Amino acid sequence: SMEQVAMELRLTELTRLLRSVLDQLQDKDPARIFAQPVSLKEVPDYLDHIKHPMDFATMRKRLEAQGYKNLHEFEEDFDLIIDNCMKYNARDTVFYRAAVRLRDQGGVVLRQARREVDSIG
Ligand SMILES: COc1ccc(CNC(C)=O)cc1
Repeated sequence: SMEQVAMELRLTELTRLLRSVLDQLQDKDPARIFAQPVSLKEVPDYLDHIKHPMDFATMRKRLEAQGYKNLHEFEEDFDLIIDNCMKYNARDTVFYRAAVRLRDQGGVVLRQARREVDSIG
């Protein structure tokens, strides 16, 4: 139907917007600490600790399949990256601190993205 096409056009431009957002958020991780899933070969006990792993590569895969229906779904995944890290790693580690900095610096980006998604519809 025409309605379905219209819907798919909105999804496509949402995906376009979120691609930009994801790029800006990943720029705030210059150490690439969150770039790839935590290796279960190198960290064998990880899944005993973290029940829903997430990372930028995995988000990007979902993104390009147009798998984020709205900004909330995207933000959930971003928050998993940060929250998993702040639980698995202690406060005095480069990993925990990178998560804090990513959350802080990311807030600006996400604040504007929400306004753009709302405004553009
Ligand atoms: C192989 O060495 C490692 C692997 C993972 C981590 C923690 N990373 C995250 C995102 O939690 C630390 C050391």
